Amino acid sequence: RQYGGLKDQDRIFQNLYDNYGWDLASARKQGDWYKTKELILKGDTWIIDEIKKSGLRGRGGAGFPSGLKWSFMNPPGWEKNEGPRYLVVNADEGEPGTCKDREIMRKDPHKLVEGCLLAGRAMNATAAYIYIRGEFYNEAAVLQTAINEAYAAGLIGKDACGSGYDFDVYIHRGMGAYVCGEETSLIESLEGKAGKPRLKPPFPAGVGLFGRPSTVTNVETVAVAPTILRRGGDWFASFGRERNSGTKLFCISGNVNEPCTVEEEMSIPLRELLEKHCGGIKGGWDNLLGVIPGGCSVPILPKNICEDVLMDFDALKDVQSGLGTAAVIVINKQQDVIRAIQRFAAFYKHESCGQCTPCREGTTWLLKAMDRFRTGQAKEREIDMLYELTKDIEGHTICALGDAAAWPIQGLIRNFRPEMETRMKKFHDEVGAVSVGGWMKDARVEKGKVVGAPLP
Amino acid sequence: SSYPTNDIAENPYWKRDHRRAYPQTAFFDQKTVTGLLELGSEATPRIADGEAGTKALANIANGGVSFTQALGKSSKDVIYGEVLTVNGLPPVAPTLAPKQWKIIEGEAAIYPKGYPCRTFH
Amino acid sequence: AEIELTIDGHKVSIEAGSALIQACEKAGVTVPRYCYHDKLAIAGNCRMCLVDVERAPKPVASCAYPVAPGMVVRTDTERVKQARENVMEMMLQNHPLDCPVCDQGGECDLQDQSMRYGRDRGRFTEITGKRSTEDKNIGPLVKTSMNRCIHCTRCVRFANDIAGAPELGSSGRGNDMQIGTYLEKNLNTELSGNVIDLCPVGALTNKPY
Amino acid sequence: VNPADRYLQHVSDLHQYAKYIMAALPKYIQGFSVWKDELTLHVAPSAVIPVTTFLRDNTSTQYKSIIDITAVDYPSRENRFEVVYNFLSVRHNSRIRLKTYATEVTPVPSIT
Amino acid sequence: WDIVDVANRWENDLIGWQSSGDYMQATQMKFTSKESAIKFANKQGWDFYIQEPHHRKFRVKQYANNFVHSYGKLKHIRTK
Amino acid sequence: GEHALRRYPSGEERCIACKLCEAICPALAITIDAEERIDGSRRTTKYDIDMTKCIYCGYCQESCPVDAIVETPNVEYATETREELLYNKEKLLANGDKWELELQYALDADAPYR
Amino acid sequence: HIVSVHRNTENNNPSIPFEFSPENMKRAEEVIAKYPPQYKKAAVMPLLDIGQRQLGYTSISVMNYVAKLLEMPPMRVYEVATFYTMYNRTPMGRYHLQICTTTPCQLCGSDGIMEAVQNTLNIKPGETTKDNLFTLSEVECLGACVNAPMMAINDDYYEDLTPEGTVKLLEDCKAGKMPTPGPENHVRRDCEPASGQKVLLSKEPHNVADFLQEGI
Amino acid sequence: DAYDKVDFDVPVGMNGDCYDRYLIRMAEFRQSLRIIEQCCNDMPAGAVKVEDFKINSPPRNLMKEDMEALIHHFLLYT
Ligand SMILES: Cc1cc2nc3c(=O)[nH]c(=O)nc-3n(C[C@H](O)[C@H](O)[C@H](O)COP(=O)(O)O)c2cc1C
Ligand code: SF4
Ligand code: SF4
Ligand code: SF4
Ligand code: SF4
Ligand code: SF4
Ligand code: FES
Ligand code: FES
Repeated sequence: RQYGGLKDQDRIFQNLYDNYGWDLASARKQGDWYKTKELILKGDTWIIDEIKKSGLRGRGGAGFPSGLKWSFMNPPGWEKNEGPRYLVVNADEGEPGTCKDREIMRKDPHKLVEGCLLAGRAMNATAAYIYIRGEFYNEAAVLQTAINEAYAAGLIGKDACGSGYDFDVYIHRGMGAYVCGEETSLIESLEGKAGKPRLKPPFPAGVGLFGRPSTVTNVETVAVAPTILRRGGDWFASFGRERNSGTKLFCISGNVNEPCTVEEEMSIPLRELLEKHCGGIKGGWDNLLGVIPGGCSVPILPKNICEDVLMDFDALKDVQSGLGTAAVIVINKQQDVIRAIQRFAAFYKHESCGQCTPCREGTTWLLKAMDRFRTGQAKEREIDMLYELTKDIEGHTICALGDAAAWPIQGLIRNFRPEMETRMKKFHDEVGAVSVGGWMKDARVEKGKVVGAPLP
Repeated sequence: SSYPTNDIAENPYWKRDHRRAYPQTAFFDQKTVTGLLELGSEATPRIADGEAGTKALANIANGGVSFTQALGKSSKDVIYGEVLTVNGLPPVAPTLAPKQWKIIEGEAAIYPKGYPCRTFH
Repeated sequence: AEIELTIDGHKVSIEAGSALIQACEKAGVTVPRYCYHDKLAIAGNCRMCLVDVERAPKPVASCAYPVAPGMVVRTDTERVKQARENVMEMMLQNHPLDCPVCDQGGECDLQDQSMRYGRDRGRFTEITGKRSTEDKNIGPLVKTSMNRCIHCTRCVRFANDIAGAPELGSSGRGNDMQIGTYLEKNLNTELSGNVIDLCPVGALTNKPY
Repeated sequence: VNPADRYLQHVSDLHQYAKYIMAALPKYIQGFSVWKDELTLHVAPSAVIPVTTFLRDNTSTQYKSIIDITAVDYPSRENRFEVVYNFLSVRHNSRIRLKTYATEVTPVPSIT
Repeated sequence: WDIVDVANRWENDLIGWQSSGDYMQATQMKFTSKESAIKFANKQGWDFYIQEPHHRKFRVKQYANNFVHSYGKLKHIRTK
Repeated sequence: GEHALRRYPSGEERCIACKLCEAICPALAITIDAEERIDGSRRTTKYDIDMTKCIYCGYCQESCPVDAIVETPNVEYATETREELLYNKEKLLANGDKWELELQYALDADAPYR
Repeated sequence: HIVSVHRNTENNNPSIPFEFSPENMKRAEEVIAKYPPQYKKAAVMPLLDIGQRQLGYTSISVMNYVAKLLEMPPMRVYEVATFYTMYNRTPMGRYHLQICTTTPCQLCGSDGIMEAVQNTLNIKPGETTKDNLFTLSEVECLGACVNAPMMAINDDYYEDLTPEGTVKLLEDCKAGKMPTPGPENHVRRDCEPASGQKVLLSKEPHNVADFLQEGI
Repeated sequence: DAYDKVDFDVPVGMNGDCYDRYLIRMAEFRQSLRIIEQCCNDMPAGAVKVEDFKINSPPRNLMKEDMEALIHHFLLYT
């Protein structure tokens, strides 16, 4: 039951390094659109009940099961709606660490289009919008060429695959905002407004995009959908543990010897993940200061914990952390953690949409405190303070960006308190002592700006 | 300032406000004392069959029994336990902190003997 | 046609599908808020009306959480009092020290709810300090001093919906969001002196008075 | 610490004392209220003189000294004024209040 | 009390003080109920006018009202 | 003692018409009218104290956030008419002019304790 | 940072005119047809981009004209293109340096890349060059985190960088000749490990057609 | 008001005259001077007003820096 190192026959994607070309005939040789006509002719209930048997959790970072997510979409009187239902593919990633979905779309744009049709058939969707990042220009160009190849083959369009089912994939490109990664902010950005998230109890499966029902799925969990309908749920359910099933693309980045992107099993050890497929760590296992599984929005695992931890949802929720997008950002021992998490807090200050008051007023305060703690201009208590001002943002916001901006600060305070105390004692004996807020006894407000203090 | 109040991060104010934690006037009618004599108390409830106990409460709440009838129906143990003291004596008018006096007589007094003023401590 | 639930032990019946803050207003329960108004659309911006709801993991916004049957609502939870102190402290750390010069002295919604629900002291004491927002000349009838804005969208929601003047809006992200015309365009409508009773802080105020 | 916490045992003793006082004169005591070591007996105006004598004469009470007596108007009530009496037993070191009512023209009898 | 035409207020020659001849202008009472106020006012022998209060009409609000599907002309752009 | 409206360094009137001295005064001695002046700055048009109904509680000095009105320790200003004992804005600006060297000495020793 | 409030001095006016090129107009009518005929306004995001391809930047003439085109008030265009980072409303040069500085670039030396750029030029990360050729812009995560230090020039990303190769990249762009279309100085393909290929070492793919469910 | 912590005695006359009302005044001077000495010796440090700024005002150092305390200062006086 040694989890990890699956065979080459057991990988879902085969283009992940570009040995085989992204061509449509190359996708036929890969095995795409081989039985889609028969799959569309199958009922939606069979597709939903097959994806419930797989244990397909959500690959966007939330983790929510995709069979249950796709089944909430049909209450038994959906036919009385008598209109268009839309599917939305979240191909926007900007999560620091991950490259996996750019690797979906550049390498294999065709299993995306296939999974769009299959997941639209599962929920009786009339059309589908793929939301590409506006930075990703060449990715959007390659996807548009591949969707045009799918129109020319007749596998998509007014009569998809000779089955009497209409389906249109359009492309929307989002000009550089990361809060539009959230599903409801994504819906509003497709609606043509500014991309702000909305509140929860109008659920989007009930009433969503254009005032019509719509769900928002990650581009990877849609690109996995045709092969998992072909290979079966019993084959996918064998990998991983009992609730965390299957495989996942891992983007291993940061300061490893060889940064890479693999696709390997869930519930695998982190040491066998970093050692066997990415060179090692630059300096060995002695040279591990910390690791961030997932994107920016995950607390750090310290050195003694990350030896025997598995890469599923359970073994990271048990260590009060998240799997997220399974980006693995390791942090070098010769690098500083405080500079890193200062940069994470500056990221969340730049990327917040600014609608609700605790998130918007909070990440500016988190940046003003982390610059000060990186310089060292504080008292020993103000990091217990910073813990409390993490806790007050953490759960009072519209979307989970306030929840996301809380967590790395909390992981820093839980795992690297003496690393902060050392910098603060360093500032206390290089120059004079400091009051609350960074004020020194020489510091006075002259005309215009403040002098006497070095202004972090 | 003192330490658990000037503290920058551990207290919230709602734990340490006491203006908003003021207690209320315990206003007691004559009929709620009949309730306390016949239903009982929360320390010693003399009520069984709670679904019928609400109906047993309700006629007193509407004015079924009277207060003199409540005193007459009440047992001698109830009268000597909760109305009177346990020995059967009336309760003394209560004081918060009792003061026991001690007259200072000798050379530690403020006036010596022969002056009509005494020190009482 | 109606739904019966429980707030603060009080049992209340209200028409179906209403907001939870209308159930709290019907039962007499006082819930503080900054971006809710009877004649305006619902927004969940200000995060002030959080409330303890059984069968909910987080405190939900009482202005946009719809009424369901069998509902048990508590407003005096220690978690709700902590939530109101938190959100109130968050509102006050970029709001400038203008109370002797503000026009809403005894009238400020932010100010009377900061005694009743907010924190005693303030921990905002950075050297870098508060942000500063450029003043925005709108028109001759409305004096506009936007340092003391809390971004409640209430003026924008109103001039969109009822006045029919779509010139107001919100342009930016983060702290660099502003509430004004983007071009420095003058605002007309036939009732433009009604946005200055509507703003809960004194950012939009009366010019001859 | 809550300064109301130091009262609580004496406030319970004051409750038991007042329940006895109501059980002793049921004809004349309409209610009582205990705030925080402050006892108030709630009595009709034709019942002023029989209660006060009791507060003077019973050995358990002995409220000898009159302290201050006054009125408060609530114009929303039909009987506009309420008349409060404060007593102090210097034996038992205890205070007590006695509240009655009176309209603008109808009297309350004097304890002089 | 309703004001007197001549007796309310007038500017002082000296400084600009608001001087009054009406003496009930500052008095104002609070009552619990409407009936108690009427009973007291005709008990003291006064001529009163009574003004009925005005509450707001209950209208059901949904947040999901904000984005319902428009089959014809949109005739509005929400912004939030 | 008597009252004084101070001025900033480089001469500006300090009274931003916040009406806090009027709202707290237990004997209603303060009367103020305030108008926005030509600069757009908030200043008092009329400031006034009746010294015949002032009671010298010092709440007007405790209340001002700018610290615009103070109490000078002068008690030697007894007059012969009432009209002279009514102090407008001009008499109090001339006092806060005259006593400013002294009010420096007072608020150098008081201002930590305030 | 985001700065919103618009100055009305010169070259940004409601008075200065703007129209689509006819190829841009045909593309505009093609893009509006992707959305339902009610909700025309949902095409506000690409069409401004279309205008951003024609002019150097997004002026107020393009935002006013797209508002006139779409049956919208112009404030609804001002909100949408102020909320987005990518609608650059100031004029820039030709090349727009987007150096990523988020932690996975910071841990592998994006400090050295940004220093090696702004030593070669003399400009700040918001400043443009007086030749109107280059414009620095420090930017957050550009999606290539595995290619660990990187940047973006116009739509092409340049990755796996060294501070010695970055100045040669800049000297290539200072001469007009484009450096490479490729993502690096030819050290890998896209995301394969720099030593070589650990997995997918085959010449033809395994077909999915032999491993089927039998459920059809 | 911390008279329990401070030790003193009380003079109480015996005849109800004006002379024993005189002699007990003359000794409450003595007992008051005893209070003053025992409170000069045992004076502690700490805050002199109550802890919170919802019933009395913040210091002028704090209310010119603190937004919360400026709100409380401006409300406790209007
Ligand atoms: C601020 C924020 C940013 C997000 N960014 C992404 C993203 O870039 N890619 C993604 O797949 N999910 C992202 N999510 C999660 C989305 O909500 C996700 O589409 C949904 O929750 C789950 O989709 P799934 O069922 O495919 O996992 C983000 C969520 C938040 C709150
Ligand atoms: S959490 Fe922040 S970025 Fe997200 S909706 Fe709320 S205010 Fe906007
Ligand atoms: S609106 Fe704000 S600045 Fe003005 S008085 Fe109220 S709290 Fe003070
Ligand atoms: S301008 Fe006023 S009403 Fe509008 S959001 Fe700002 S503070 Fe609120
Ligand atoms: S003197 Fe002070 S309190 Fe009086 S109006 Fe001027 S600033 Fe306000
Ligand atoms: S000293 Fe007192 S009475 Fe006199 S003006 Fe000041 S607050 Fe008023
Ligand atoms: S009023 Fe409900 S959150 Fe703003
Ligand atoms: S982290 Fe720098 S590009 Fe993704």
